[PDB]
Amino acid sequence: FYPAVSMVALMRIFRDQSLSHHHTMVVQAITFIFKSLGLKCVQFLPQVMPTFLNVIRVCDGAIREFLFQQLGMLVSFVKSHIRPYMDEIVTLMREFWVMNTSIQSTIILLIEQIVVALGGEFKLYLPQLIPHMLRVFMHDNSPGRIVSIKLLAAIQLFGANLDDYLHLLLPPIVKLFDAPEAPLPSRKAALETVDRLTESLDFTDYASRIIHPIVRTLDQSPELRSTAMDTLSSLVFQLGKKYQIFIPMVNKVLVRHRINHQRYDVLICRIVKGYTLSTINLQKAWGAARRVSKDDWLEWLRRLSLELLKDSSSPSLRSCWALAQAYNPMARDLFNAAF
Amino acid sequence: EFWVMNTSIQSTIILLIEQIVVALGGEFKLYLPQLIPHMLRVFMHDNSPGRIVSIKLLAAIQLFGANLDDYLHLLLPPIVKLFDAPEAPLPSRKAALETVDRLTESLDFTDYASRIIHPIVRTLDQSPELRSTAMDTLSSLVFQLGKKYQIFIPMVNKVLVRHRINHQRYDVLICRIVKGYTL
Amino acid sequence: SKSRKIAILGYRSVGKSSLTIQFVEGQFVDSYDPTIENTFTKLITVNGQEYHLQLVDTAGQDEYSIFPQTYSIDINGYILVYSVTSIKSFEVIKVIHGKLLDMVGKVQIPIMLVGNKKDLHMERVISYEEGKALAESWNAAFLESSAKENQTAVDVFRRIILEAEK
Amino acid sequence: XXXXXXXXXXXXXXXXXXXXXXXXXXXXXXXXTRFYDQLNHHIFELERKGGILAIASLIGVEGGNATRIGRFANYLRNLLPSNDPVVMEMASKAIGRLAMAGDTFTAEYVEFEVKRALEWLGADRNEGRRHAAVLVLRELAISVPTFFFQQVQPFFDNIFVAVWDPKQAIREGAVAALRACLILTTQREPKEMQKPQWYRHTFEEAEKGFDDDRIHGALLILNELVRISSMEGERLREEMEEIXXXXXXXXXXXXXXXXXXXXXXXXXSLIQMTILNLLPRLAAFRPTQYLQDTMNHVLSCVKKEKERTAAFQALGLLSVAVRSEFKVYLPRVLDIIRAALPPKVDATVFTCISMLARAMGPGIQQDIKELLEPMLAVGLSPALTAVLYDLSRQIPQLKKDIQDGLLKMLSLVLMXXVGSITLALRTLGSFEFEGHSLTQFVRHCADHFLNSEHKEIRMEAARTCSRLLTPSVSQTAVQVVADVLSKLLVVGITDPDPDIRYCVLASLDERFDAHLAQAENLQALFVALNDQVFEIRELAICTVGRLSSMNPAFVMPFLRKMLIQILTELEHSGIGRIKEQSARMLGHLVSNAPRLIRPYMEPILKALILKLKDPDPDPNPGVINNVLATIGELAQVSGLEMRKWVDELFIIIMDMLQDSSLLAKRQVALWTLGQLVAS
Ligand SMILES: Nc1nc2c(ncn2[C@@H]2O[C@H](COP(=O)(O)OP(=O)(O)OP(=O)(O)O)[C@@H](O)[C@H]2O)c(=O)[nH]1
Ligand SMILES: [Mg+2]
Repeated sequence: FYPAVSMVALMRIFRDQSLSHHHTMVVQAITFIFKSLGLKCVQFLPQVMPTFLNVIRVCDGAIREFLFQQLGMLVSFVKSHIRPYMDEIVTLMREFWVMNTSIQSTIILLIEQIVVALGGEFKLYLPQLIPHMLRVFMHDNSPGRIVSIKLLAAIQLFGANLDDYLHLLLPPIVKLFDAPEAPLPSRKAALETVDRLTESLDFTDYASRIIHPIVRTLDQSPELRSTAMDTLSSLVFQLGKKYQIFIPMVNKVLVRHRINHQRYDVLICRIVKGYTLSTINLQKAWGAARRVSKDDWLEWLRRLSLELLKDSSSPSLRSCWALAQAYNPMARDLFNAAF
Repeated sequence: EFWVMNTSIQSTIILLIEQIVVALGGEFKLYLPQLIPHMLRVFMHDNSPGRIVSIKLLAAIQLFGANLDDYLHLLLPPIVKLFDAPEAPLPSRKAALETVDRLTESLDFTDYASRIIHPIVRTLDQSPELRSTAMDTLSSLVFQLGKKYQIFIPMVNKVLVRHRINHQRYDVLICRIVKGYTL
Repeated sequence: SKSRKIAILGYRSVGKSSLTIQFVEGQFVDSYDPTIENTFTKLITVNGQEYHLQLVDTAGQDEYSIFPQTYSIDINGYILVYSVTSIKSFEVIKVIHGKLLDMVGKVQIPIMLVGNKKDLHMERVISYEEGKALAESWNAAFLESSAKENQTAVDVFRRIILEAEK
Repeated sequence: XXXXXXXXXXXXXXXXXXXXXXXXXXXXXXXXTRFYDQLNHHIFELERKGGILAIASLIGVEGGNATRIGRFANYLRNLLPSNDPVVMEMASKAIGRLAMAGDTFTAEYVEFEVKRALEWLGADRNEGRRHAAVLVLRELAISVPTFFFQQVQPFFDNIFVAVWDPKQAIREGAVAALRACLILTTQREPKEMQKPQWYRHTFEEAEKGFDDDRIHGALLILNELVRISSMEGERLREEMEEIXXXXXXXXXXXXXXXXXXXXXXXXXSLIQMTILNLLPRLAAFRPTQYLQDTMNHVLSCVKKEKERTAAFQALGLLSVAVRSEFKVYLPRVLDIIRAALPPKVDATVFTCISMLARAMGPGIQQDIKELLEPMLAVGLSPALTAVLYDLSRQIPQLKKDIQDGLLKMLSLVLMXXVGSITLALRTLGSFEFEGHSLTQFVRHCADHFLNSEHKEIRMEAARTCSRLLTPSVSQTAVQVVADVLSKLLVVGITDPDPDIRYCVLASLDERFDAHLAQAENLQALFVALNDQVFEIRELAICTVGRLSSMNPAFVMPFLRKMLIQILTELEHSGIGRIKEQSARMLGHLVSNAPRLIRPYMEPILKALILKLKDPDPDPNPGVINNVLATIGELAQVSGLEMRKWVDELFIIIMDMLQDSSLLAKRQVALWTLGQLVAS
């Protein structure tokens, strides 16, 4: 009962005119409701979600970065059940991606939560987003390229989804860890990203794309020699005896700068030989009935209804109190239920 | 379509209007109201160095003649708001006074005696620099009004004595009104 | 018989409820449930004067959350909180103070800053020095604290009442 | 914009302050937030007076949302606590205007202000804390009666810590807070279960302290409990200022008051003052022996200088309170008033004359005829001429005798420097003379008008000469009236200052319009119709509009051409302000001159409807409002003629009512809807 009442009152506000001030409040409540319910939250989805997505398109950008944070929160609790509304979500994301640190951060965090929600299903919605992803790496004004770091940290999570689109997405990753200008942190993330992707994709096509830049990075910058070796080592592990071509070529930089990794040395030697492995606050509003005019009794009522909402043991009413002060008909309508 | 609040284009477009008005003559009266929305938007706000955009547009409006008849009530207020306001750079202000002087020779001003006279009177007080100019506007405005001016004579006289101001043209006409025989 | 209202703001999952409930009740285990307006009450004396504290344990404000209007009308104190086991909490707490000062104007309002989870040495990333300098830069007090010691949180709520005394 | 109003704001820190505050109210209406917040904040800290003027100017003028109420409260908590006075009063007044903001933190706020205020009355700190707290409690009680009454139990248990503390300025204040809360108690206790515990508590605390520093406080509390317990006699006090549980103990407080009066008369002049406010008040409560000691105390104090200007008020209010017994002392008292008035504070002498005459009745008359030629010898006070109005009205036999001298006084002022003329002219119009001789006064008011480089003689000479010409048949009055109106109306068009131009034109009533109908007068009014100032145009269209029946041949044409110019402004000017003003003026022109409009109903109405249909007149609300207001009046005039258009408008209007994005004040839309359906 309780979640259902609150959800109806909230959504009755959640329609333009009153929300001009009280968007944020409503969405904070909802997100707390679903967080509290478990997977029984799922029943409210078709009520919330159509309005919710339309709010994002309608509202001002003052709010909009917040709504996406909370959308991504809804996504996470609901998990795969969001699949029906995914088209609209991707349309929204696609509309409100721009080349500005402001929004990009949040949207990328949304993707992070979508991927983990849908899992195998995300593969379908990926290609609507690749055009934006490649546009991020290609050019980015972000201080220390941290936008692109977060997006790398997103791409780390795609797993087997990324299969059909690795040939798109692997080149611009490589162009980070080769280029001299690029600030060291971003560059590191790109190397560590290729390391993650190795554990859940195949790289046999892209032996030459990856290996030559690693080899280059080993020469130019001494700072990433450990990092790049730990990328290469895993790439070798995944390739297996397909690596036998490259051994000498790479060896000629490995001897040049005297570089030692257990992991690498082990695997090369292993390849060549061939064998891999609650009531005290309430009491003030109860009998404060020393009242005489209209205003005196109404103000008894107001304060009573709100005093109820604070207490009420159900989290799905507690939530509303915050709103119930700022908009009084929220307390009015939950009064009976609150009581 | 190609009017914007930028000195770049406005100069040229206004010179175009100047040549259209003289081309069409009486016929321009029809096409005027499509352009008034832009004209009023020029005076109302303008970033032009020394307000010279609005000077040129004043110099355009000088040429409208009898066309401007049906739209003087629109167009006369913002002209007045130039020659009253303290901030406005002197050249623009002068053009607006001289503009009202031109328009007097080919329109009627009997409705707008109070709109024009009070600001002229104000300008005579505040800024001494335009006292000759404003008198030559007023003189012609009196000439056009005739004995309709008889109300204002004393009120205006009280600034004319205050700053000791002498125009042949004005003095002549006032004396001529009170006695009653105009050329 | 004086009555003082105190707002504990901050980032979420830092330990606002943990401290607040430690002071008021005195138990190691606490409500591991994300709170929206968890009010409390407590009777304590500070230098002879009787103080009824009314403690507003607020829902934890994130990087973007528009600041409440309940707190710009009532309160004689703000215990702004971060946790020493994240940089997350520290960047957030700077912007809470940002928005709070944007909400009330800039008046000499009784603030302090609080570093919870000092007992966690091995997950610590913020130092005593940074927060001390940040507190000093606001013209505000500092403490480190621990919801594991009722002793420490007692010393916190005493500090804020002494700041509001001035 | 921001730096301009900043220069104005820092100027208000240095009459100039209040003027700049009125300009600030006009500028906030024309609308930014944080720049003006920073401006207030930086005027606040150093100068403080301007901060309060600004804070008070912005509460309500904006539509003050919660971000304002968050800030303004926190500013005003660091003005009061530790202060020096004047600033104190205006801070708590601003808390008055603020605590009735309307935002739902009013309970929260007023609970906080009052709890904090009562904590400053719980330890003898800085006596500025007391001064502050009490001024706050008073102003919250008046402005916010509900939420203040909510905190009454600690309140009556904490002012009797704090009338008694050794101070002079606190006493007046701490009894003013008690006065406000006891005025709330009067309106409540009819419905509560039994009678209260409070009035007893009040009287008992006053008595505990009463039995030098403690007398004055006790007497102020008695002044209050006497005020509430007999709502009759205070009316009397207030009337002269314009120009039942105490029943149990009324002999105890009487014996207490008179004994303490005569036995602290040669000590202080404070305690004497509060006694001169009790005796008249207790006389009106219960009407011999007390009265002789009373009047001996009072009349002895009239020769002495400190109390005299209060002693007269007491003497006056006692002449109502016990009428019959006072008739013994009239030969004594008239000597006092006689000695008060041989010409050179004196206001109260004149108020005593009004009460002395008013109360006992018209059995003084000939003695007051002996008083009149004194009173007039003073000159022209505001108090005098107000008293002579009261006296003429109530004692009717002295109607002629008053105005005999009062004119050959005023004549002597305006035959024969400057600020007196204003009040002389105000008198000349503002109470009713029965002389034809006024015809000379109006023609001599041609001098005052034309000249007077002083603005105020003009603006008042106007307001006189309109009022005096009400005899507007025979051929002398007629030439005079017409001679004035020419000169008068000239000023209404021609005068440089807008305020006189407004005043003159507004005063040209329906009473005159048969003179305004003449060609010449009418030619002048049409010049007004296209004035510099908008408000004057709005006035003149109404005026000319009235006359379009009277002399239609001149008017009706002019009004038609005015109508065309108006509709041109609506369609073709891109500016919003112009359209707004245009539609507004069309409103007037429709309502006022209906005969003109009823043929041009279709064109007007289309042009109006087509404003409502456009998508980009949303940047100004007032176009849509004033268009709807016009349709209301246009509906009124038309009637059945405008039937076929009702369906079109009805859809439009009902579409506006729902979904206020086209946010007209629904007041206007509902009004129009009502008007259509009515017509
Ligand atoms: N081990 C340990 N845990 C602590 C300490 N202080 C706080 N915590 C933990 O901090 C966790 C998160 O804090 P909460 O009190 O649940 O959350 P909150 O700070 O109230 O913030 P909201 O969730 O926004 O209300 C709790 O699970 C506590 O156990 C400490 O000194 N030691
Ligand atoms: Mg909590």
